[PDB]
Amino acid sequence: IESIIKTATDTVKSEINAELGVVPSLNAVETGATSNTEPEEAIQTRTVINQHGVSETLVENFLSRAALVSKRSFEYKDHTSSAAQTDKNFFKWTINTRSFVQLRRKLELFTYLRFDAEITILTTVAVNTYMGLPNLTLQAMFVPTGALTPEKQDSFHWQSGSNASVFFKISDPPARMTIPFMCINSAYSVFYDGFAGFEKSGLYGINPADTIGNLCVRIVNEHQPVGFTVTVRVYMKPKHIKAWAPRPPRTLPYMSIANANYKGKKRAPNALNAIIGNRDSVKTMPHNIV
Amino acid sequence: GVPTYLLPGSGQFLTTDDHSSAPVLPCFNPTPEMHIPGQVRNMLEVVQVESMMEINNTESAVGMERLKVDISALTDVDQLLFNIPLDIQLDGPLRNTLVGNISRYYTHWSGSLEMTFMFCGSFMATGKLILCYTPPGGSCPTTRETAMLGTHIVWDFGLQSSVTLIIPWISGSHYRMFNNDAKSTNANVGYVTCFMQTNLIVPSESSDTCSLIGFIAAKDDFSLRLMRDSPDIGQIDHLHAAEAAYQ
Amino acid sequence: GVPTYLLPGSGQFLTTDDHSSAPVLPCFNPTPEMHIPGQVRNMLEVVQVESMMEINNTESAVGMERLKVDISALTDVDQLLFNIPLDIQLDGPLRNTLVGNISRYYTHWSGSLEMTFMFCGSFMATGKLILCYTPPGGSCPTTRETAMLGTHIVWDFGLQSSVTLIIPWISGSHYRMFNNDAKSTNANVGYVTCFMQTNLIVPSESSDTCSLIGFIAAKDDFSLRLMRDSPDIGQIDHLHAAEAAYQ
Amino acid sequence: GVPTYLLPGSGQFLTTDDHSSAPVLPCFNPTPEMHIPGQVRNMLEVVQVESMMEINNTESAVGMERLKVDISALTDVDQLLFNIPLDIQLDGPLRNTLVGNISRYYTHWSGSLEMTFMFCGSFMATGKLILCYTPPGGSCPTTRETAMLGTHIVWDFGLQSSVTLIIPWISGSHYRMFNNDAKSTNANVGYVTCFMQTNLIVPSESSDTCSLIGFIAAKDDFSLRLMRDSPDIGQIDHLHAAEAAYQ
Amino acid sequence: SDRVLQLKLGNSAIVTQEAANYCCAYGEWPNYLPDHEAVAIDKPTQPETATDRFYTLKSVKWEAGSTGWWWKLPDALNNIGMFGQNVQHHYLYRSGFLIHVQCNATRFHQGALLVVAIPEHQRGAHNTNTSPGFDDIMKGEEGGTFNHPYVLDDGTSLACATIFPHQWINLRTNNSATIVLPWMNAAPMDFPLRHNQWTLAIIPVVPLGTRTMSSMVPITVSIAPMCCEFNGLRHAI
Amino acid sequence: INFYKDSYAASASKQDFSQDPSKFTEPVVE
Amino acid sequence: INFYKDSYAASASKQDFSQDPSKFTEPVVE
Amino acid sequence: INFYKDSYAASASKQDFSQDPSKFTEPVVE
Repeated sequence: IESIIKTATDTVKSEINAELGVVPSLNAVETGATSNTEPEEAIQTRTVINQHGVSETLVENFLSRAALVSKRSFEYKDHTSSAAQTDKNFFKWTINTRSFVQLRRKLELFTYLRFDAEITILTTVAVNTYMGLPNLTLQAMFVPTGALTPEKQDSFHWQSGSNASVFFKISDPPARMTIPFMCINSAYSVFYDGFAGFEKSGLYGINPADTIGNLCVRIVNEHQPVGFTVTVRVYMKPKHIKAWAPRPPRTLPYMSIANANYKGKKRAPNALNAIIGNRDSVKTMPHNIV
Repeated sequence: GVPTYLLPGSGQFLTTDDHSSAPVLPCFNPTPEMHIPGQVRNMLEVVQVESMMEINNTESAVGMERLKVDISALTDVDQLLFNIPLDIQLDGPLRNTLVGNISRYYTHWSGSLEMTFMFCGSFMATGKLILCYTPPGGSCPTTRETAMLGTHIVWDFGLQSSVTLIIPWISGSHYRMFNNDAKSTNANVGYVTCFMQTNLIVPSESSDTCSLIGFIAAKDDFSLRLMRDSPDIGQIDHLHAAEAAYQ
Repeated sequence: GVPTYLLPGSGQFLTTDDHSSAPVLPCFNPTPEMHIPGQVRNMLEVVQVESMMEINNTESAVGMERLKVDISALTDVDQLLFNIPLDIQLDGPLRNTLVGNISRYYTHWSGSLEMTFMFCGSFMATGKLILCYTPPGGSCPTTRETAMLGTHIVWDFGLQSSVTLIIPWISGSHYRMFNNDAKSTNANVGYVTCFMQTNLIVPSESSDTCSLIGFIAAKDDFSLRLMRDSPDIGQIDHLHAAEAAYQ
Repeated sequence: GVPTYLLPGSGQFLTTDDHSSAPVLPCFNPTPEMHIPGQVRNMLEVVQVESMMEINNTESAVGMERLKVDISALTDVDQLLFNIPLDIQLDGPLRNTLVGNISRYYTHWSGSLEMTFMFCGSFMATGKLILCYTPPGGSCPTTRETAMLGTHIVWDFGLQSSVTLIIPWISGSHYRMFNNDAKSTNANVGYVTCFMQTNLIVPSESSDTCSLIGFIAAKDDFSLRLMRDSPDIGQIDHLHAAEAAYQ
Repeated sequence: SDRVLQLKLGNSAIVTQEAANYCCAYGEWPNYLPDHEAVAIDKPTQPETATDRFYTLKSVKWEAGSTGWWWKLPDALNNIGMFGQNVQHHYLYRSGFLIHVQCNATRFHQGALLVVAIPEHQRGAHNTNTSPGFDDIMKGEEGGTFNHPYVLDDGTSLACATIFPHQWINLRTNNSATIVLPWMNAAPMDFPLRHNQWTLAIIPVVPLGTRTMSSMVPITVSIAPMCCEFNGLRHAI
Repeated sequence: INFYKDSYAASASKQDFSQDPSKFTEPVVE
Repeated sequence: INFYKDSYAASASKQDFSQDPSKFTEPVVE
Repeated sequence: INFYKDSYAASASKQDFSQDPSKFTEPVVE
């Protein structure tokens, strides 16, 4: 039954027990229920007034940590003889939570998530001699998924009629935006057991309703006579979080961001056929006190 | 105007700060909330669900053979079957559990544990085991005379094929640390050992080697604090197709 | 003074921020408000007005010939006349409509549509049509046996020269996306097809080829969200006389 | 927005500023408070505890011999035994005391002191001493006729082996400074001298040289202010294993 | 008392005598879609006893080196009975499921099955970075076989798979498992031919073993849809 | 401190102490 | 937050939920 | 001035004027 739990529960004292018909330490794993044997029923306990709060394991606290989701370095220079596969003073990024594995395993502890995401953008610059670091203006434009993204630094898509842009400088504090809960469903599917199109040639596991959008970031300045290397780090913090149906954590290393494929490490720990590193026997104690 | 002055800590980005920020989409209406089954509001709900221990974390135990302990009929009395190291920080049998994975996001822990053991022999298989918990201090007990002097439960295999060994919170401090020193007095929990109380006695058509499955959950006096990143996941390179999110 | 500290997001210019700024002209008195007819306070007022579909978006249909479908007398039964793709993001018959242009400023949409068809033959022209809506999943239905199994309306041309095919909101999700994948399960709306229920039957002095005009509006359960720039307008250079605004 | 302006002192880091700062760990629950004996809430609780004076701060007094004064039987009357300089800033007998160490964290001081002397001869040892306090102005008094004209106490050694010389707060100013000039009128406290009132008279089996131990505390009218770093501790290099905290 | 159980849905009934207390997933029971959560505006068809009835699949042979079996829902039932005809003639779909798994043997046999229902079991492939295709996922009535059930074929873990709605068939205790599933989706209804809400996984944690005569031991799966709704009537694909 | 006109702009809501572990630990019906 | 002395200096006024679609959808007189 | 949601974030608490010197100066029992 649902109740409000602010601290961990208290222990009551117990006595010698010797009753027929009552066996609380015996259980039934086969029902799928966890054992309800209390510590008062297994040993003799004392009264403990437990004042240990439980507020740090709240799902709001467990997930609302600003985590790196994007890291992109591009050369900020005059791009005339640069190849067309490079970032000519701007980049595009489809917003995902799959690329960096600390937030990914943490969000994949749940099947469904409903959250607002606040987005911190940290820009840092390095000289590509030394003459000083420029205080450049960057534009981060939020483009929805599948819409027209800019193809140039100076394209006319950067004018942002209805697309939300943030203009920010390197010497400022980092730019911070709140992106709302933007799914067309009532929760994001962290896992999607399906195909996202009506044909049999779509992608497995990728629901585009889960995708936030594109993040097109340019430098508004023109090129200086020297080049610079600009690294843009994007940080996502979930907030106002509801979470449903928890899952086993991922044990094997991630291979891709598109799928849940697995290889495992070559030896234990976290190998395919051995998640926990090995000991000599089942009656061998690894860190035995001498 | 209002006379102000900036403090130390002005303009910084703490990753754990709790402020309101600018809406990127004004007058946006989120999707109406639907009831979805199984909402988790505290990660201690997850930690109280029993999950299998890899007690058989040995070589020549490949895959699912690590999730069961094979006991047999013995010809000597008072014999040790298995033992379980109780260090949740350290890569032992308790690491890949629901209580073990969520706790490695934290540094301090407190509260009682429970070990559930399900016997998976035949109906014809009889036997009695003793499941001892030893508070820390000395070595792990290797004989049954030594080990039953601590917290134990004697279990006969019958109509209920399961017991629970409550591992009580017996600590000097309020919390225990997930420090690297497993032999520390702030970290070492103690030992769990299993012995033959009588013997595994089967007839000639039961399989002579039977199995246990060990489970561990946390009780509702369990508590975790001081949050850290998990040592269970990590990368030394970008994942596959991560550059294609920029193309 | 007041001790303060700057947050992340300080000094930025978001283009969607909602703050008060400095009056360039103090004590300025704006012109008194006059009642002007036809005030729009929500863009869903505009979206509920019917506007013509270019169902005849073919070659050899030049200009205004694209805004009408020419039906004729046929010598076979159950014959397909036209079909309409329902993708509002994609450049089909629904793009240059009042419901189609305002929706391409947005990314998500929900609600019912209505297709109105006005018959523009002679008074002497009789006939019956069936206007079928097919929920998505398979191909577009090409025979009348297949197509009438979904939402349809049978229309006889008489004293009222118009029907409405309500296209119901039949979706799994609350909203549908204006994503580029037209074959996506979050985007594909379905199909509208028209068939001969009987035949277009005219006398010898009516023109033997008659016309329909298709209209589409939104209903009042219609909703749009997540605003974006329209893909319908764009420039690769400055316009003419734009440099003369600097001279 | 709110019109603001930054004051002088904006963005500085004063090491004594009293502001609230960002929690590095949100929703952290500290350990419950347990009652621990001997809580100190004001450092004037510590300063009122008597602690030994090194009156024997001479050469050939090695270690613990500095914490006692050896008096003997004399063959002349009115003889000086020891004197105590009362400068608490200056390295004299009062520096390594509980009243002397906490006061060197401060610059100004006020209030009465107490000198307790315990006689540690035998039971058979008799004698009388006079313990004189002289307010400042002139030299330290060297004869007993000169010294008893100030604040004194005459003490016979008997069943109670202790007296207290209250050193009264006799100052022109509210406070006295811990300035380097020990001969200043804002710093010099005066002198304490001890004389034979009669003589130390022992029999032939008592040890002919007996000892005193001097103690000093502060009274409850004592006060310290203007806090500074102590001149009693300091370093010219990093300590051992301090680089290993970076390795 | 909790060992005997008759489940009566439609014209189908199942009596069992050697059962456990059955599992309702996440404490929830199935229901129809209420009006304050509805999206599709047309009137749904609720065929009830024609579709809310047990559907028994093909049995699987529990053998020596079995790794496990999985069926995806509603994909395992999209071509069976009047459930499959309502699936193929409609665009939308909403139901829960009452899964009953049967496996018995003698009292000289040993073995344990983990019968676990997994929501949104997105699978992974082994030793490749190409995603699984359509035919790897949409098996249908026959279902599939686990390749690496120790990591649940998705890099996670079988040990922590008791966080999902599950039961056990321990052959000395019970011979059946029963899991009642509600609707488990982010959307209120769904297109049944491209998305699976539940995966029934049956996994040999303790293998089958005896020293008596060798009989075939089958594992039978009966699935009853519960509270079926169907919206978006059209032709059949 | 929330001076924005949208409700999702606000800070994190760390006051949800409602638990129900019995939907995972005792999901059995009797 | 408006500390300016002119009313037009204020932020955007996003609370005008009055509609009248019938002046475009049913402008007929009967 | 404390706009943080944690109580330990606050400024220093310089209002504890309770003394008990007798637990150091007179710890004797009679």
